[PDB]
Amino acid sequence: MADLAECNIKVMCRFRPLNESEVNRGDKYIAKFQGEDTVVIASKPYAFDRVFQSSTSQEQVYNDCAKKIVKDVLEGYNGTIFAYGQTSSGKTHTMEGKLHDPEGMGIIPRIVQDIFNYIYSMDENLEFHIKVSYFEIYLDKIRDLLDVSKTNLSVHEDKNRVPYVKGCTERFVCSPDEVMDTIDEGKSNRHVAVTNMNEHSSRSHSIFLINVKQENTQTEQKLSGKLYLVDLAGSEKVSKTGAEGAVLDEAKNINKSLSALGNVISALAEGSTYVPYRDSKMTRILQDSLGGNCRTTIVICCSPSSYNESETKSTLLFGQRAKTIKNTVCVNVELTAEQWKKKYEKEKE
Repeated sequence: MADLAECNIKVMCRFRPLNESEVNRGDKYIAKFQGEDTVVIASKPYAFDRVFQSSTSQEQVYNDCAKKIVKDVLEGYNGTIFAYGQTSSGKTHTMEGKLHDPEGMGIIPRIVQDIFNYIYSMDENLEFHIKVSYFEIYLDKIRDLLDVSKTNLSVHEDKNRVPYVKGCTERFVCSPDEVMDTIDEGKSNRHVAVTNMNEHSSRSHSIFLINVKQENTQTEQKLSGKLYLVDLAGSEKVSKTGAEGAVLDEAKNINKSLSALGNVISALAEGSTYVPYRDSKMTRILQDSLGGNCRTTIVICCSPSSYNESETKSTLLFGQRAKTIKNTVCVNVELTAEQWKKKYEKEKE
């Protein structure tokens, strides 16, 4: 529980609903509360130590988030970020956090620019080296397509107990434009596409690692570790089932990894005496990376729709899956005689 130590960042959740489109369709959404620290959620069990809503104001949450992940890189061994959401929230715009124009940019742009800012302000004595790698995982292949060849990643317990970039995909990258291209031009093309709003995200999650060092030649010979941003996607098999094969991996690989990951985060935070692994692909690769040996940030984004209520529930379900169903009743204590909200601001008496 420290900036340079294992920390859940109080499970940050940003569920920004989509207006205009939903309004035109006449679809309602579930959201009654403010967007700061602690908020009020429907009578069903909820747990958000730290949560933001439309009040996020973009810059207020992104600025804070970037600092939290950057700081663990400087002092903490590694920096890991988890992000779960659905195409409804907008994977490209919301979860990816890619702003078409700088101004309260999201997580991805901040990593590229915020970190680079330090690089530009680098000292002559200090030596900086930046390398990036991208990996893709599907149940059917189980191998990363980034290398252009079917291969499996391997981790060695001898020196760092961390996964090694197989295929030498960690090619040196210095310019920000070069890393930008890998994010969309190479990553998207290599990733398997499926008929859906989100070709890659809707069928599988995406994980990539960034190797950056702020080491100095004489004293800080070795400093910093790796930065990670994971896009968790794939709703429960419920509802849709005709897909069969398409839903098979979503209900199997994604579901299994999702549950195991929840166990890894929850069990470690609670202080469980058992070592995590569950023979899961995601748990094994991030066993030591997310084994409590470094600070991590949790990101939860989901847009609640009228008919997408189940997805909203799944948003909280992340860490709450087992504790979300108990004899617990939640009511709004701060209720007042004054009307909470109105259709139009204008009021006549």
